[PDB]
Amino acid sequence: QVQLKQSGPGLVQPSQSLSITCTVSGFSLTNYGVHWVRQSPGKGLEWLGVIWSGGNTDYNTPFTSRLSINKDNSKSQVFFKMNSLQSNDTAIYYCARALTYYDYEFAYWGQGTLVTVSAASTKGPSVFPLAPSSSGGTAALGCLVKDYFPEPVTVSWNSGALTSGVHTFPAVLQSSGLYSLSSVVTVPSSSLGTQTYICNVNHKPSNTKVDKRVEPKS
Amino acid sequence: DILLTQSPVILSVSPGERVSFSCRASQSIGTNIHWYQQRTNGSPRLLIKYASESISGIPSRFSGSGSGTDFTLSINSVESEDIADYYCQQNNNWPTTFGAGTKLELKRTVAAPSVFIFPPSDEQLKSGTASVVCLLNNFYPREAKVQWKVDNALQSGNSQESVTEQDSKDSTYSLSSTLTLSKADYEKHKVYACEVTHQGLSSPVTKSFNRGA
Amino acid sequence: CQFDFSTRRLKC
Repeated sequence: QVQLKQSGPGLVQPSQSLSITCTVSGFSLTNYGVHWVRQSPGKGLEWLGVIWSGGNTDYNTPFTSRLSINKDNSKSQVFFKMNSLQSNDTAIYYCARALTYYDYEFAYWGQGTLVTVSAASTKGPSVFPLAPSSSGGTAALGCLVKDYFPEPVTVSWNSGALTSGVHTFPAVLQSSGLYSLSSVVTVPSSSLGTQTYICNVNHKPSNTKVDKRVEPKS
Repeated sequence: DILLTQSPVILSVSPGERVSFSCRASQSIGTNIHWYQQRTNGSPRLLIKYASESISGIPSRFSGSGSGTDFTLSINSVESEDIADYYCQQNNNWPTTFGAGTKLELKRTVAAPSVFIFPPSDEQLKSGTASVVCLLNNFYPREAKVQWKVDNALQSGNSQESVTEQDSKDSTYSLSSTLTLSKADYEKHKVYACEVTHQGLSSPVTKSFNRGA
Repeated sequence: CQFDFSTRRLKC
């Protein structure tokens, strides 16, 4: 199976440098070129550059001066680096592979790395329960994931086992400049005495991992 | 660079219907166009290559046509899972460039929200902030009003909303409204109410609690 | 329309 797995999301200060690692498997970097594409609110999808099988590189014109792509064939790693970051460089960065060695029809994508370009400092969130209260046999419950920077946090339930009826809402920016996010799930009210419910929260930029058990309040 | 123009920006259809996305190029690009799907929280997925060529693992209901400057991606019978954005890419001319995309939305029957309200936790109150949360669950269409009242005082400017994208299976939306106040203010009041207005309700539905039960 | 990180979807 062909896969591309990228390093985690990060905060970078203005004028500072960016570094992402793409690690591939199911093919060899000696046979395929790896492309870089970013996606931003302002500019949408932009192709940035490519490192070919033999090690040559092409950079999209506005990036020639502040972009370098490198790799280690034996380690199956591609190294993306961009200098002189400004605010509009905040985007999701992807690595990608084409169908054939020389082409640009991107059939395989990395999961994407969100890079936030900002002067602020990293902050890990607090996790608070949204406790079920005493809906025709259905109870709702959740977690409030509050006051973190930058994006993203991942949230899951019962270590990935519970997915049905889960809604994890988009994060919103509070006036404080810190993000906040809620995640809910509906379950049978009669399973509240039997099953445990835990939201698993991860804020990689601050290395904060929290498991919050959510229970009906006393 | 080649400018790719995608129209319209939003498409709204009912399941089973046929649907077409347009990609127009600023000059001839032969058949050098690829189409991508981006679902909620996903990476782009390659649907069609070189205008009309199929991709392994892609449902047969996806097809493309066109050449020169006018291109079309078609879904013959739309499914709810097709809810996503669709992008075109040209590669006749370096550098490869992408269109701005077209959003595909699905219609469905009206569905009233289920409404739940959650008091702040004792845990959060320790920090000196109180978050009151109102959940509107699995409803359609997206339009909804959430009005907050504290001891009959209409709240304004102190809440924030967030809405899920359409559910891939039942096409509904869900919404959270969070009312945020100081611990001080929270402790100075009793009745916390969330009033929900929506097309699927004959009357607004209010959920409320008294601080401290 | 604009790409939104939160959902990785276009917001109009």
